[PDB]
Amino acid sequence: FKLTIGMGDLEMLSSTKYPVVFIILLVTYIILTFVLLLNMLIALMGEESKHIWKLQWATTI
Amino acid sequence: VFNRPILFDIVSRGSTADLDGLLPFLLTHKKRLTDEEFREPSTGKTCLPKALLNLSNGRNDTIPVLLDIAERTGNMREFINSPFRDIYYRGQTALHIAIERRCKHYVELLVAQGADVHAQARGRFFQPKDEGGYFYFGELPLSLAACTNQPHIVNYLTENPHKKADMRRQDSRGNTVLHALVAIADNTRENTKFVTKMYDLLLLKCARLFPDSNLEAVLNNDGLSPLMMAAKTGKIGIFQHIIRREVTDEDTRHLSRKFKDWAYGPVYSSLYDLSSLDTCGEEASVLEILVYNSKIENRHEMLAVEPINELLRDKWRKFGAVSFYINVVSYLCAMVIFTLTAYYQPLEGTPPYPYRTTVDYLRLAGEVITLFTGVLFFFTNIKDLFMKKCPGVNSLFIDGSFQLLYFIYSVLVIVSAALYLAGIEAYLAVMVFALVLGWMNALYFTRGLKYSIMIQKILFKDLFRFLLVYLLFMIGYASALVSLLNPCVPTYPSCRDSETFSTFLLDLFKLTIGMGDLEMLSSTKYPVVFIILLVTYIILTFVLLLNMLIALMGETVGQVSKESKHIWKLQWATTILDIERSFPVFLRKAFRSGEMVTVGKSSDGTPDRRWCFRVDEVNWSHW
Amino acid sequence: KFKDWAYGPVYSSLYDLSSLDTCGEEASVLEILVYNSKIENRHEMLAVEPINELLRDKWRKFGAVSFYINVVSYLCAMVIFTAYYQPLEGTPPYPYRTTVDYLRLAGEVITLFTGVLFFFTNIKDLFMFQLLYFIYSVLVIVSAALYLAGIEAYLAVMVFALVLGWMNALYFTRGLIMI
Amino acid sequence: SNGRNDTIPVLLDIAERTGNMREFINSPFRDIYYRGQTALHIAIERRCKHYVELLVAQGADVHAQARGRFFQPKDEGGYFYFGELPLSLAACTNQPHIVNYLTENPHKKADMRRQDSRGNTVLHALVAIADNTRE
Ligand SMILES: N#Cc1ccc(O[C@H]2CN(S(=O)(=O)c3ccc(Cl)cn3)C[C@@]2(O)CN)cc1F
Repeated sequence: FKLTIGMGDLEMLSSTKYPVVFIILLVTYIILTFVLLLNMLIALMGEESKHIWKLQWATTI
Repeated sequence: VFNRPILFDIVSRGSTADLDGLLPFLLTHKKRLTDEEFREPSTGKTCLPKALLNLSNGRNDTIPVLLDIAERTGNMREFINSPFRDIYYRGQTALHIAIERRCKHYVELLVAQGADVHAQARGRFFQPKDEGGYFYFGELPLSLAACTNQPHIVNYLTENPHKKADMRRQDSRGNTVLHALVAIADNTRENTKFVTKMYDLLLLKCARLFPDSNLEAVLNNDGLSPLMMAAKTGKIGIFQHIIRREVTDEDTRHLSRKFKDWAYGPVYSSLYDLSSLDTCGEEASVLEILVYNSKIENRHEMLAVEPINELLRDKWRKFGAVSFYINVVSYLCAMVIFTLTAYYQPLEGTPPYPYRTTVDYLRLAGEVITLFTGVLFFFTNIKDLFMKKCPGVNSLFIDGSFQLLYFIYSVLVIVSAALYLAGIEAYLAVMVFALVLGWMNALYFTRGLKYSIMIQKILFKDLFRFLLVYLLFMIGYASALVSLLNPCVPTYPSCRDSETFSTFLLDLFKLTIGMGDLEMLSSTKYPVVFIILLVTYIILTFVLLLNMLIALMGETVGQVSKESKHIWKLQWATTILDIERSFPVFLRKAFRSGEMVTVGKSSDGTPDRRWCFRVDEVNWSHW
Repeated sequence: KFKDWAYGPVYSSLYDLSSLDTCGEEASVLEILVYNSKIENRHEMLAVEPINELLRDKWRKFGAVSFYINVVSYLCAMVIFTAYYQPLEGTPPYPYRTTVDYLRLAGEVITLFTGVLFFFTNIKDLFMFQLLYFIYSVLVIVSAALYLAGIEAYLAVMVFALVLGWMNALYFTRGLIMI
Repeated sequence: SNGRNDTIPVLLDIAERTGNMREFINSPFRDIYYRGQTALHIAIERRCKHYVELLVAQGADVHAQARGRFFQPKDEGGYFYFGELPLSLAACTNQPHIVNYLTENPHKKADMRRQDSRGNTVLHALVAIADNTRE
């Protein structure tokens, strides 16, 4: 979990018996996590052009 | 007096003046116009085709005199017949030319003596463009008239006292006139207009005469019906017109495939036929060809016709959704068992052969379930080779790449089991990779949804391609950088060893994240180029990551794209048909979509027993 | 634009190629259109009947085969470029006696042949993009000269000689979203 | 068929002779899908002016409720909803002549203010059926 932010220290890769495949399985982990986190943001925080500026503003009145 | 060049020139001139008088010379010398030493040795063509090709102003008086000469010489049966021994015109006859020049007078005149209306144009010029030709129209004079917009010529060839060409006649490939009409039609308005017009004309005319099964039901050498070949070749217009065929004539009612069950209020039902659209095994079906073997450029628009889309929806609602949910839950449970086995697998020393424990027996059960799944996937992938398979499936998004990933998972699980049984310790390393690939393959079951929008917008193939590019780039660049390190004494830090590549890649992975150390910079003996190489590596890594980021942004900003939706429908249909094909014949009969109905009557009062699919519509426009 | 033959649903035509494409003994239109031309409108011209089909026919005849042989040979040469497996210990002029030692040796020879091949190919143009291919080559010859001379500082330039080789290989997807 | 059939006048002619006129034209379909559809509903929905004219000339019934399952909106699991009154059916199916005649007729007229089984009057049915298409 700390690897996602980068706070945690990555000394665990020195313990695996197969660093050649652990590193491959960790790079894909980072890419998958970043894509999966970016998708929900672009799906929710993003969202036709003035539909929101009309409806959400008329709601306040 | 007259030689082959002389006669050919005088007949090409289109003047029946100098030729007159050859009769005594030809008859006293005992010669015939079809003699080997009298026609062209290369082509074999006679003078009559020379006159026909050199036709001017639509008429030439030399041909009547030429046929008169032929009848005096006693060669008329063989005169109007010319199996060109060229490697390009193997069978082109005088009638082929006469129809090819759009002349009604000559197409009447040549058949007025009754020569032939069934010549096979088997030459390499009259072959389909796929097989190295220029124009394919079947191999019949009637097919030639039908394929080049000659309604009057077809009508004359049908009802003529001399000799008529039966519409059921088949070419060298077994294709009939309907098959040729399908084969000529490209998806354009002006073409498809008269193609469909003359298709219906020929179907009605062949239904009137010879009151038996319609000509549309005849099969060529490989069994393809005209509708079947229309779907296979990728022709939207003819296919769509065949589906929505309605004939109001009382005699010819069995030719229709869309009925008018009940018009009740402003909701209008329809009764589409389903004889060739869905069959329970014991027949070829148009849907399986449309999904599996068809011209990919317009495979999506063909699926959006009135019966096919609702047929797929009905199959879904009936059994497809239930079977797909069962499959996905079974797959998820299997890979949950796989994850539990991988995590609880012992790792000490030799592979953990000594189970002798109920917990270890449960672990063995999980392992054997995993091996069963792997061998099942491998056998299903291999068995396809003896079935519908072998497309250009290397990056296709039509389940031709997910099958490749399943093949990889299966073969790698098998090799993991082999290494586990052979004492190789790397069985765990390969097994974890197999587990990861299986969990990513679990995205296969995202085809049952269109949340859903952002799931569909992201494509796994784009992500996997970038992932595989990035991993190879990192490994290849680390291999280059580790070369610069001076050999021996430490191994990874401040030195190089034969094993140091396994640990050096960790430094690059940490440094591209932002947690790396510049310790290896002093390791190399030549830092001046090492720093430049490291900077270039970081710049290219950032370029790759951000290029993938803009790829995602552009792919997800649109929401619904023109093509990103047709592809989803294609995968959904492929999944539905793959589920259907896994059921037995009787089970498919039980789940046969549509309802049995007697659409109408036929000869001898026999009811028309056709499976049909209702598609109701509402329209407040026509009363 | 000739009109050789025509029959209903076919209308053959015969386009001239006197100036559009000239092999050797004349100037050509397509070379000027692609190389020395106004860049802002270089795609409007390529939407004509003969030139597009001319390029497609050239591809179908030989372009696909030549490009697919070239890309595979270049990738194979890059993969062989043995840099990881160069002799760690010993003097840079390491003799070859072991059957496995000489195995790599070959690879070095074929890489040197590729380097001199591109060097001569680019020089033939200079004596009668391509800028990278020139520096793509001369570094290989320099490393080979350093290897045969005895200077230990050959590996540092040898690796960078064909690390740029991968960027050269990147030109195959763009003409030798976007990159 | 063909917009005219001569069997209906003869059937009605036999009907008055049989002495069952008030009961003969009454068909409360007991099917689960047609709970309420009568002769007037069928005649109106077929958009035939002459037959409905003749039918209401004797005034059998003009207040039947089409409470069956078929005559329900798509939400409830039906195919066509127009309310439950024959007047609502005539107004929904674009029959100004049928509504006009059914309102100002000598024999008997239907109450236009009447609510259906769901409380909707004819105007609510007209609003419910009117999708956002120009035609
Ligand atoms: N329920 C269910 C279901 C059945 C078949 C299927 O996939 C078909 C595509 N392939 S597959 O990717 O290799 C593949 C995927 C999943 C599985 Cl369990 C085995 N094989 C071959 C295939 O036609 C099967 N003969 C997908 C499903 F969801």
